[PDB]
Amino acid sequence: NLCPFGEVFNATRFASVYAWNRKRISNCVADYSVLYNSASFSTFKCYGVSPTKLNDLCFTNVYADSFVIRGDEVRQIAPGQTGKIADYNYKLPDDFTGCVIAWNSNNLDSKVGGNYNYLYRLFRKSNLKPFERDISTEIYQAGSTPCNGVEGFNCYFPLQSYGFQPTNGVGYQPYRVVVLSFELLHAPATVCGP
Amino acid sequence: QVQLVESGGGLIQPGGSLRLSCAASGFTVSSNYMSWVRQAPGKGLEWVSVIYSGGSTFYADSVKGRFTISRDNSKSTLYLQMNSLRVEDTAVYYCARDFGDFYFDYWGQGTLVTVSSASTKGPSVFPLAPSSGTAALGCLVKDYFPEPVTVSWNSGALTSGVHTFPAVLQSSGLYSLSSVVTVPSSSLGTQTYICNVNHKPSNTKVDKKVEP
Amino acid sequence: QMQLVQSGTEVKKPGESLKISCKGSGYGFITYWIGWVRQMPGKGLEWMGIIYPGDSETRYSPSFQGQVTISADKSINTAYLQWSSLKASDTAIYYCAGGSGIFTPMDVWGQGTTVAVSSASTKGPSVFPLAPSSGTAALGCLVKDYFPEPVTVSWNSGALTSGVHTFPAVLQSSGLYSLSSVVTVPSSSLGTQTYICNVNHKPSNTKVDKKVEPK
Amino acid sequence: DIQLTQSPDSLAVSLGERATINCKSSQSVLYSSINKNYLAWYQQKPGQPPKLLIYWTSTRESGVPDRFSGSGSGTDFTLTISSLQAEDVAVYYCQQYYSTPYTFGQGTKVEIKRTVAAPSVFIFPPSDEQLKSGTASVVCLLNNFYPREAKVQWKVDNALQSGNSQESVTEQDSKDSTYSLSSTLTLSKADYEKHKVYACEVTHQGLSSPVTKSFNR
Amino acid sequence: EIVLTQSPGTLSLSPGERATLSCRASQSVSSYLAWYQQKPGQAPRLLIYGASSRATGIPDRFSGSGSGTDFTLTISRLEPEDFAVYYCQQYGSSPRTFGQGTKLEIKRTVAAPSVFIFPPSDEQLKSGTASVVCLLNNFYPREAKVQWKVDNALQSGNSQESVTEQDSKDSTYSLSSTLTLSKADYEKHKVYACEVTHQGLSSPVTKSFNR
Ligand SMILES: *[C@@H]1O[C@H](CO)[C@@H](O[C@@H]2O[C@H](CO)[C@@H](O[C@@H]3O[C@H](CO)[C@@H](O)[C@H](O)[C@@H]3O)[C@H](O)[C@H]2NC(C)=O)[C@H](O)[C@H]1NC(C)=O
Repeated sequence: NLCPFGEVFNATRFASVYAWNRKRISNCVADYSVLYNSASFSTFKCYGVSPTKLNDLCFTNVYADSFVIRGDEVRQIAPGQTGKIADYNYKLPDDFTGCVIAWNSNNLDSKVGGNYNYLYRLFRKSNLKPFERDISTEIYQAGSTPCNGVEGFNCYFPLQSYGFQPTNGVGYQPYRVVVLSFELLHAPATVCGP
Repeated sequence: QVQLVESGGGLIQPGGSLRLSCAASGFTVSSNYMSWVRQAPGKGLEWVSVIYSGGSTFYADSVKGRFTISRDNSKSTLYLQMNSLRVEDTAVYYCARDFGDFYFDYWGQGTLVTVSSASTKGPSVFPLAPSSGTAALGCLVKDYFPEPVTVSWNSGALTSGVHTFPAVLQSSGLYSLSSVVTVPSSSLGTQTYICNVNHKPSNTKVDKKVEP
Repeated sequence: QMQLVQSGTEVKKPGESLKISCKGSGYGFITYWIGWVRQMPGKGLEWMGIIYPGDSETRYSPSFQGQVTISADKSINTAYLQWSSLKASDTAIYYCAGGSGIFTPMDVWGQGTTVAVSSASTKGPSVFPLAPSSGTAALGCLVKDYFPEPVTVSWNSGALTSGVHTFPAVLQSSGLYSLSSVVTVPSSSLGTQTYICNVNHKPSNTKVDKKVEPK
Repeated sequence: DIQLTQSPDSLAVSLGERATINCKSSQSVLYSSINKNYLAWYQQKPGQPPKLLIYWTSTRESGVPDRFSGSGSGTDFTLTISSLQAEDVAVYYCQQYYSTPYTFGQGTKVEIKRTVAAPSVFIFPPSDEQLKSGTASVVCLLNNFYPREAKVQWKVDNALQSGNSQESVTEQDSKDSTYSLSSTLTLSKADYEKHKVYACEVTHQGLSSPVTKSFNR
Repeated sequence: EIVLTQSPGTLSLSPGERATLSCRASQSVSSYLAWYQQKPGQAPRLLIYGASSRATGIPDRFSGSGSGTDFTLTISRLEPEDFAVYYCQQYGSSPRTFGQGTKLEIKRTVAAPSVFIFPPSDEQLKSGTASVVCLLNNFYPREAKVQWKVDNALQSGNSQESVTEQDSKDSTYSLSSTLTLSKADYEKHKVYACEVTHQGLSSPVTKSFNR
């Protein structure tokens, strides 16, 4: 009766950062030793929680957010951060309580030609609220003239494609990111350790 | 159509503040990335700051903590406060419309920011009389600070065959410029040649008549 | 399953640069944020800063913001604490602590690194006898005027250990140290048995075996 | 900059009795989103680095004996050591990790309370070997006593001395929980030979009247 | 910090030829390169974005290439107005950086300079400073040597030279050499000559006047 962490981390494919997948985890006993004893992750930054102490307490719900970004944008997955990813694709609250986990995936997400399947939002009139998911494909209106759904002058497609190629530098290489969010509301606790 | 017109450039002492404005037409400033790019006199282009469509601001290391980028949508103008200025900051600052923090598809005419502890001085215009086919004459704009200086001949009527050389910094710390024209050896006394020298930083306008 | 091992003891003159080390080994250290805690002699624990080795994100205490620089090298799993110009006020033992995140308790600690910043030069100790005088008799040795502090005093070459009191070193106004070690023996074995104190000062390589007996 | 002040500074509890330490916080250290106070307790035995005992104000670290209990909420926090083994003689700190910078308490020393034992006062005249070098050191020793409080005064020819005496105190002995104090009087040979009687006056709780040990040059 | 090293520093090609410009990179930036053209007295204009795509309003004679570190800008069917300083900009990693530039000249026939000399005006002479101006008008190539000889003695230290950009008409340069002297040191001499050495001159041309 263990929680399905492997379905998220070890997934064959990952979603684009703008359409970041979220897996609600509840009513299961979670063993996190497979995570903090691992050696594959490049970054593992925990805010407000201690991964070693993960197999000791209880929570109401745990969220696993999956997406792919660049190496230069892994820094943007952190509370109080600013950037294209943190403002328009995936935002963490300042009071974030959880862990952000990333690892290099230049072998799974980089093709000889540009993968061009992972996308991110390039234009947005306002920043994203924390844990907000915007998957709109509406033509961005950069001027006062309406776009009517056709790209052109002052009318840009809000999404851009990551050019993941194996010959690029480490910063340009894709990184698969799984964000662990721990929710403890005044409700029966369903997620616990051993 | 897109227009980018800048203002606010001029002479400022080191440590003194200055604010550059950039009114925009053709697009909504609030919905676009906008950047400030400065070019040092005789050097290359350098990116200074950028403001995202969502309001986020980023700055270069050389201008952090001193420069501030802001926008006023009600006036469709992009601003750049500079505060603690330095002599190294002296450059022609360009207003550019950024396309997703990647490239600048539209640029403003640019404004010149001169940082020095020098004093604004008006120019003195002197005639270059023609010698005794074709003939050559001109005016000498000397001992002014800071540039720019605009030179016109016959209030803009005389255009063809006019060469205005770039200013040269003298050992005194003051600029000097020369403008010459090519006219036939005839029509010397029949036509009156006057050079219009304008130095806006000093608010000096001198119309100097040239004749043998 | 992770342990922190720090660098060795440092003895430096004022104005010298210093860079102590802290390496962690075991399962993990990708979750561990490594901080630095100062403990001046006889004082409490002072938090200096913290750094995440993976991205070298550093947070400084306001009291230590510009006085010290905290760096790391994720290649070797080793954090650093660097001083550009040492002062006598920096004479303290420095621990590196590790917790599995920011705003988390520190569960793995290093053994500590002792830093002594003084203008005093290395000098061997002078040993003098505390001769017994008029059912229990007290005697000992006096270890005086040495620097740096690491000093080991034994009795009968580690054989006599019951009733032995080695007092903590006291820093004299001369910039040197002085230590006294005393033992408790019956007033009968003073003449039958011979007591010798073994004073060793490794930094000066000075070794003194001093015999003590009533005058 | 959350301030943490803890009381008492020093605590004396007998073997098997209960030791209580209070920790007062300036601001609250409670995370509402998780409902856990971000306060910790640490133990530091002499000569050893601190060891984490209790985290989140209630949960003890793995391997900590069940006799260490954390309690409190908001700005008031208490550490309770039910029973007291001799292996617990250390200094205990309360530290917060609610917000950077992390801040510790001033420290609370825990000693084993024992019966009032009078010191054994011994005085040692400077050795003739040291007298050759030109400096005379007189050592007064208080071998076994409790409590640690003790007044030591140097009186040479019934005249008080200032600025030439230094004291050193040992840690609590692991078996009888007694303290040892040494007061060393340092003088030049010229100053040493200008006087006759060198007395060491000791005031202690276990002494009805002050005890004086003296010798003549 | 990633440095873009353009090459060559400058070029000189006749109209109708093909101009190739190279932009190097410290690190790979994928296809995240842009090209700009900045005519004298004007702002840069976007030419190529994405290292291959052509900006709106740009003629087809411009084209971009290069993949990750070496980039090439090719301009065919060169026109007199298609010549300025060309910059390359990367946007792969922050901060964005430009290149030092690559000037482009419109070559033409060799034109002999027209030499004119102007004595200092009497109005300027009142202030106590005399300025002697020598003019080289409508010459090509740009390279030229100007020597100030006062009473047949070579002068050095008071001459400053200024050269205009290539003229839109005749594609010719113009150079000004000014000699600055005090009224005293000016009237301590008689003959003020300006000697010009240029490719289009068989022998150096000297223009002189007497105070
Ligand atoms: C995703 O797949 C990876 C492998 O690519 C899984 O990692 C594997 O996790 C298991 C968990 O039982 C490890 O087995 C145990 O390993 C330890 C040594 O660390 C040993 O003490 C045990 O006897 C047992 O063999 C296994 O070694 C580990 N392998 C690798 C290559 O990391 C991972 O568990 C999967 N993802 C999730 C979220 O579980």
